Amino acid sequence: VQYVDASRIVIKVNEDEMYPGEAGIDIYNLTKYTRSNQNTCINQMPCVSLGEPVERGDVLADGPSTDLGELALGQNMRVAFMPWNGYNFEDSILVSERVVQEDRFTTIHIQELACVSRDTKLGPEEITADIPNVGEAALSKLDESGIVYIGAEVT
Amino acid sequence: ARVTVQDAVEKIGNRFDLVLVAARRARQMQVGGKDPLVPEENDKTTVIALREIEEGLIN
Amino acid sequence: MPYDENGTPVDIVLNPLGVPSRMNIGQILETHLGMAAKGIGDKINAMLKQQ
Amino acid sequence: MVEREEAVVWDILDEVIREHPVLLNRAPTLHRLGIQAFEPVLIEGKAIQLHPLVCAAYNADFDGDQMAVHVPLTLEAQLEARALMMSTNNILSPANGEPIIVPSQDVVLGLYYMTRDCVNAKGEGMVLTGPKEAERLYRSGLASLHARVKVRITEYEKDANGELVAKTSLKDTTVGRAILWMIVPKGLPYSIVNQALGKKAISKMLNTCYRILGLKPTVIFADQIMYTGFAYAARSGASVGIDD
Amino acid sequence: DGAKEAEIKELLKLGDLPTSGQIRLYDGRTGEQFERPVTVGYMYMLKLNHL
Amino acid sequence: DTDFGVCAHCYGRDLARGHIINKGEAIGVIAAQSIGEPGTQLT
Amino acid sequence: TRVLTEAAVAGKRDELRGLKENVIVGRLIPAGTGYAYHQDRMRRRAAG
Amino acid sequence: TEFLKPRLVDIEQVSSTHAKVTLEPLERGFGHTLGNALRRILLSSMPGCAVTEVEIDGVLHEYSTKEGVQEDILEILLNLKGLAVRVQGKDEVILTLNKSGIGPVTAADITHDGDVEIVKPQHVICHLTDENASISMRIKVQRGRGYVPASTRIHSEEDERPIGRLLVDACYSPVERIAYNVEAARVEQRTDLDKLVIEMETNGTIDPEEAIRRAATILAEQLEAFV
Amino acid sequence: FLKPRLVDIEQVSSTHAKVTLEPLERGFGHTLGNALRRILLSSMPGCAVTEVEIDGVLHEYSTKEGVQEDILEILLNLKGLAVRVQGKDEVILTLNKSGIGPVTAADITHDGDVEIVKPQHVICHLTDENASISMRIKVQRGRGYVPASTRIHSEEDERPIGRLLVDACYSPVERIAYNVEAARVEQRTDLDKLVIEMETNGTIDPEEAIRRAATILAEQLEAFVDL
Amino acid sequence: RYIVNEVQDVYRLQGVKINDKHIEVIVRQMLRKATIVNAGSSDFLEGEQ
Repeated sequence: VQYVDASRIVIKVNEDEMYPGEAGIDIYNLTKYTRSNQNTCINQMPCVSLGEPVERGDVLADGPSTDLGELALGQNMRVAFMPWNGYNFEDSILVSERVVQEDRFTTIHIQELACVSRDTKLGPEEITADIPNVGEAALSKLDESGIVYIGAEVT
Repeated sequence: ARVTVQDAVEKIGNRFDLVLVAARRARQMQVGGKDPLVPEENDKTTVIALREIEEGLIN
Repeated sequence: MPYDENGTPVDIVLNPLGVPSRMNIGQILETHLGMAAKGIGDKINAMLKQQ
Repeated sequence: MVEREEAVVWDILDEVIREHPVLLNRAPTLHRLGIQAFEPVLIEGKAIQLHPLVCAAYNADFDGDQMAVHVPLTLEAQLEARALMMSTNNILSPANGEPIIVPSQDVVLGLYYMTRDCVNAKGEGMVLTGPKEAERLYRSGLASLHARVKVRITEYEKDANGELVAKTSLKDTTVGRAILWMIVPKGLPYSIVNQALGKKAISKMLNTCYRILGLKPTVIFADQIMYTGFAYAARSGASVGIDD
Repeated sequence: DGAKEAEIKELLKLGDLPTSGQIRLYDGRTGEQFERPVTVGYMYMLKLNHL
Repeated sequence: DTDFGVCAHCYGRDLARGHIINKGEAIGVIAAQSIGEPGTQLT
Repeated sequence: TRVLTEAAVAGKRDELRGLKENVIVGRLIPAGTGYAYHQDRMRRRAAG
Repeated sequence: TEFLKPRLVDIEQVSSTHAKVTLEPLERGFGHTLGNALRRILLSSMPGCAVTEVEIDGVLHEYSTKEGVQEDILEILLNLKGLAVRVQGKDEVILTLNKSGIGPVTAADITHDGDVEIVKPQHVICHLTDENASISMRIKVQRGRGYVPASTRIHSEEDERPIGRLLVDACYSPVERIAYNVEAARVEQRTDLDKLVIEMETNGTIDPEEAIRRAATILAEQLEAFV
Repeated sequence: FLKPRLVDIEQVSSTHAKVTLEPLERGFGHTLGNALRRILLSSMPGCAVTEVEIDGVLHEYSTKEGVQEDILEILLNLKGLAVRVQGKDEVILTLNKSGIGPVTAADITHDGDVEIVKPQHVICHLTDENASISMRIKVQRGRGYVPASTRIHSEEDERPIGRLLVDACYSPVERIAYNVEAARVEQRTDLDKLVIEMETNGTIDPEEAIRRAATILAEQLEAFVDL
Repeated sequence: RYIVNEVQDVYRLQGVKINDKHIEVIVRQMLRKATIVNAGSSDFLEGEQ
């Protein structure tokens, strides 16, 4: 591996398999916390650390529901079988506060909100750049353009 | 302790005329027309008229 | 959490009443080998902290 | 004030809910037994809780039953909820005169483990005069919940014109059945509860308590049962065995 | 033709586990041992996307 | 003998209740649902 | 539209004696809790 | 770090049957650390008094016949096991019961000592039927802690070698039914705390509220070494 | 009731230790056992990094060109960092590093109060040399588990896009069990010894914690002595 | 009485026990109209209430 980052996987390839035509190296840009079909966070994660060669047809990155090239759907831990004060009634499972206290079991749902605009026959639509009858609070979160700064939190 | 109204259906047996009677007494209680006579304990007025059904002074 | 002879808190509690009906037998066998996959880990871990 | 989530209006929230009943309903419901009423309880969360055994009435498991819980605004509907639509009143099916709700299963194995006979019994032979010290024997841990104990159950029977006649009797019962008396209202006799308790036994069991003693005893009795059903279900211990 | 009884038992007894895999746990709210040790272990989960 | 309806007697008492059927209790609709309730069950 | 014709030409005077009817007009049926309600109402109609 | 101070203790009280100590505030796991701890105390160890052993001077058995009482001698033992008695400046006192005559006998015949504190003399023991029947029994009340079943720690009087001491179980804890009831409470904007409602019932000697502070004094004992 | 007292507290490691009390009575080893476990699992002075403002990173869903792991994962390793403090209830550290290498819990600007239990805990790796990362680590001390979700109503106005907030998990303990056995006193019917096993991340001392537990239990004795 | 026997038997294949009161009001419903036989007042064959 030549330059392992989180967003890129630069491989300094061995010459016995490196192309005798314009040398060559392996660059792989990993999907970064993007949106999926089910609006769930998909992110290829760099498993191979810096300072380690690889085999041909081997792996460099994992993805969600997968770990170190192994299909990991959920998580496994200490389970016991006993009807405990109705907390296992009909379908009910009883869980230790530890899971949410660790949040090793949390899903990140990212949402894409398309903004329609651009020229109507009655007014050449711009992306605001100014909001009437309200304060500068609506713009202290936006810029001169009217686009909210990357890194905020809405609700 | 109150949880069932077996007692109430016994007095005004049509189970729906019960609804009629108690409801109206509840509103006289709402409006300061009157006030509760049979001691209440945070009960909304529908429930209080129902106490007057079990005591039997009002039906 | 119900604890064993050692004091390890359990994480999940399920209903035993569904085993005979639903007939989830392979489910419990994987539980024991899963407990065995961690049982051997228990050996390693202790003796590995001892260096 | 609610904009600031001010504690004041949450107390006024207490004034508009603590005795203001609600109606409940599910979408897939096709029957009238699927529309019932209860009293609200302020639970901090996002999901509508319920009394376990009533789910069988709605025929609602835990597979995604989204309920639309309605609010009786008018005086009429509020009383109508607590009247005919009260859970504790429609304890019979309009199809047949049998108790609509039968104790599911978790509850019953708990009491199967209550009234139960096992040959190896710790304290198998002692005597008690009160089901309350029976509590002090198993909930403490010194005795088993199966020991064949001779106890004096001074059971009662409304053989009078409404009065429960006093009749003394001693039974070769098990520890759990003595504790089962702490559950069983006087009016209901110990003879019916000197049985291993099955799903069908406990079915007609609640029905007899109704035809005999009444509805009120039965309602708050089944209530007792629910708590202790799941209670000793935990106290049960024995759950599943590969060796079996 | 997967893991058999004596095969899973060979692994349980290679760690620190008994034949039955029914370990002695005490009540999480009290401390009294659940009569006839409860069957325990590690099960693998699966969370459907129903939130 | 009651036209445009039924008498409490000819009906009875059985329902969720166990008492005399009321004048105002529309048996029509409840009959409908309780015969079609086991509809999902019939095969 | 069938119903239009069906009762329009006959001018069938149905005094709101059915449940379904009572509900589309949003009024208490002469049964249940509207029993004694419409009891006063029925002897107040064409009678008194 | 922040701490809470227990306030608003709405004591729902009824003379002697039960006291229900409503009280706030309890974060997740405190109506537990306390409620179960109390029921543990009330079923296993509560320094009180009770009858340890009773020798029926008449017929030394419990399944045999004593023509005088319609109840059996075994039923007589039941009666004994549950009587709320409480000695004070003594570890053990022996008393006597002497009744003769036709009638349902009350507990007004057992000797009242400066130590012996029979709370309810109206307590009907044995139902004496036809003809006098000179029954006499030596009831042995002792000071104990919790509950001691006469079966492992037995005395060598006339029961281990001879047969005559119809040993009873000493209900040292003057309680009947114990049950903690945790429920969702709220400190206005706060998430759900627990409004611990403790339904506790005592038989007669000790009154509900004093028992709560008596056990509290015993709980004080338990951590005096720290704070 | 004869009072309990601590015998030698078994201090073996920083990770785990065992407090031990000899003079316990009949069943009180079980009694206080579960009782105190609730205490040691809820009201516990723990430390937890809460705010991590970063030099170049705006949102924890980015990757600084130079750092190895994703920023969100690096922050979960910060949740996995065990540190105890002494006076300050709020303190900020500063990670200053540039050069290829695993950054353990030593390279941070270690404050006098700030004290890591195991400085060998690598948090993140660096793959580039000319990668200057400077981040302020705002850690505070409270108790129990407090998520930024429950704290988002106040929010403290986080308009400045550089503020990253992770969960404040003030939980020192990890695995608690208690060892009950026959106390070997030479003159008494029975007593119980209690060797309370406590597993820790390695930040709060056993006896310090038990006196705190007694203090919390002290508040909890107040009301029940005064009905 | 014939049909209530039969259909109830269907409920026997379902094991459900439902009181025929409801099934019989429905039978009454299906017989609420009747073909007149005698003439004189209205018709000689009117399917009427």
